[PDB]
Amino acid sequence: PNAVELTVENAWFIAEMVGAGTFPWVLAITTPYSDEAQRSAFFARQRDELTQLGLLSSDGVVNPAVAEWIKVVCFPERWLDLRYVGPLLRGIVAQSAGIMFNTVVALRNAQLVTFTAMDIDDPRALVPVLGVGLSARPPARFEEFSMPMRVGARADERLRSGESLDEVLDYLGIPVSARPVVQAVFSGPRSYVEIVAGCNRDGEHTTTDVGLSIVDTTAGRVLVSPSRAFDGEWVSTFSAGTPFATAVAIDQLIANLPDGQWF
Ligand SMILES: [Pt+2]
Ligand SMILES: [Pt+2]
Ligand SMILES: [Pt+2]
Ligand SMILES: [Pt+2]
Ligand SMILES: [Pt+2]
Ligand SMILES: [Pt+2]
Ligand SMILES: [Pt+2]
Repeated sequence: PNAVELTVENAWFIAEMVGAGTFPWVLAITTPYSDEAQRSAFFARQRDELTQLGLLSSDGVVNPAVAEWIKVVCFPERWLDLRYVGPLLRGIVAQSAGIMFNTVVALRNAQLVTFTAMDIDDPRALVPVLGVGLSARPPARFEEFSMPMRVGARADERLRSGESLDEVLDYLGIPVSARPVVQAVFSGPRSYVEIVAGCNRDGEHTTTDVGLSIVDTTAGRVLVSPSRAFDGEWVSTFSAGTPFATAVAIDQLIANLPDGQWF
């Protein structure tokens, strides 16, 4: 009742019916067909499918709850873009303070898309949400450390030259006690999410340059938190993916925005 699963084509149709051109880019939900010819068949098929789903009334009215959820996602005031990688999983956490539950989560997995209305009041409530595309690993245990992008680039060069990961972890000086975790961060199997925060305050559509990554490895969950140093270069802190640390990192990420104070 607070959630609906749809086809991506179903979703596109309702977006069109509510007046929204398109969905947030992160979802990659583009026009289903090609011609003026495909458009007409698509529309016939979708009117029919939404009706058989009770989401479109005989009188042509979009279910008011699903309509609102799709509008929140399409016309968001504040959002987190979620890009999941692992062996197309894309999400967005959207809030549209005006119209709306105060959050709508959209999760697109291949040809389907779920929309879930939630009440989120603190960043800790987001940990199970962001975790949907990960693999439910417990937190990794290791001493937090940082790596610069230039240092990472030199490591990559060495690795490309055929140096062992072991030799490259020595070059970086990773303590032996931390290597099970660090060698897992840089090996499969793994799953991760790249998160960017956005807002539409001025009607101007700012996103964080920073993007936070959460990575589930064989040695547990790790949080990677980049920051841009004064000379521009990215520097990342790698830390244990506890729910607490994750919550703080999500707060921190959002803090970069003008909006500033989502909670
Ligand atoms: Pt037909
Ligand atoms: Pt079709
Ligand atoms: Pt409502
Ligand atoms: Pt892979
Ligand atoms: Pt990096
Ligand atoms: Pt070289
Ligand atoms: Pt760089």
